[PDB]
Amino acid sequence: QCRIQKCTTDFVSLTSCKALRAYAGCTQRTSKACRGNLVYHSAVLGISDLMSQRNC
Amino acid sequence: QCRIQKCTTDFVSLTSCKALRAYAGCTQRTSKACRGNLVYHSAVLGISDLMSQRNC
Amino acid sequence: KARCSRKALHVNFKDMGWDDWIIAPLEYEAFHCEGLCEFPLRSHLEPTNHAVIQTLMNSMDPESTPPTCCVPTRLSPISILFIDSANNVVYKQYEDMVVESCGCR
Amino acid sequence: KARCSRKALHVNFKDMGWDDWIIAPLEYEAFHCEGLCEFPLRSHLEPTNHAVIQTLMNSMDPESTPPTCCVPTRLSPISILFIDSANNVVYKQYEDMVVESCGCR
Repeated sequence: QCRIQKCTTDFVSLTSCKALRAYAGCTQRTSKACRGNLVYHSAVLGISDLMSQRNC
Repeated sequence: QCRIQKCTTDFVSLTSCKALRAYAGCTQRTSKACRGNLVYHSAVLGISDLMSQRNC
Repeated sequence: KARCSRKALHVNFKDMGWDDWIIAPLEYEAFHCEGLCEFPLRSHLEPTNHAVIQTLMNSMDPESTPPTCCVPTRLSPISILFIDSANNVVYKQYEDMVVESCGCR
Repeated sequence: KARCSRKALHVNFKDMGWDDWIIAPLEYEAFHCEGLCEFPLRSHLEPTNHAVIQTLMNSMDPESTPPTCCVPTRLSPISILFIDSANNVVYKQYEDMVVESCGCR
């Protein structure tokens, strides 16, 4: 169903504002089918916080 | 059955080689009925380590 | 330097920008776990056998294995009324939302 | 500064002075969990909802809530042949003895 875990695993395992936009797009491509999952909204809020923190 | 948890809780909640001997005695009073429980042997080994560490 | 215990932790869905899809509740007390897991482990912490062995080995040789961590051992669910992916108002019971007991693992 | 992962941790019952009541085995690999639980949490960590919320709130405001801890999420039992309290050789399956997966809680 929802594809938040795949994008999350990719973005995390990458870094183990460069790819933050790519991860935001990966989460946005499944914005409709993930309305309700706590993981998706948490990832969106964390992306917003990282965008507002790195000044970009 | 075994009474290791009561002595352990008492000795821990106390300090939250003074009472180490008292805790060792509390564990020794149930040395026969606790032969097999991992908690009792772990407590005994920790008491021995604390006795050998504090030079007493 | 206290021991593994349960402290208060409030969550506000409205402050997290979730008020657009969550109807009620907008905030709730979730608690959290915090404190040291020193030897020995109490009965109220009800640790696992592996947690006991790791605590003992860390008390013996701290440079050989890290100590056990204070983590939630029992959690209680809460209900959430939210708009789903099809504009349907769903009353769903989300599990593992409120920490009810802490321990060492 | 790595992420929450499973590292090796060997236990030797003979070195712990337990060889007097434990027949076999005298040593075994138990593993342990160690690493940071940074945002976001991977799918392999399969965290709880409370762990997700706490990780998010710690990423937002680190001075408001501590981060989730790396702890064992699934453990496997091992068998132990030991002399009990009545001089009876018992083959007992002890649960939660070997860490098989780590996660954030």
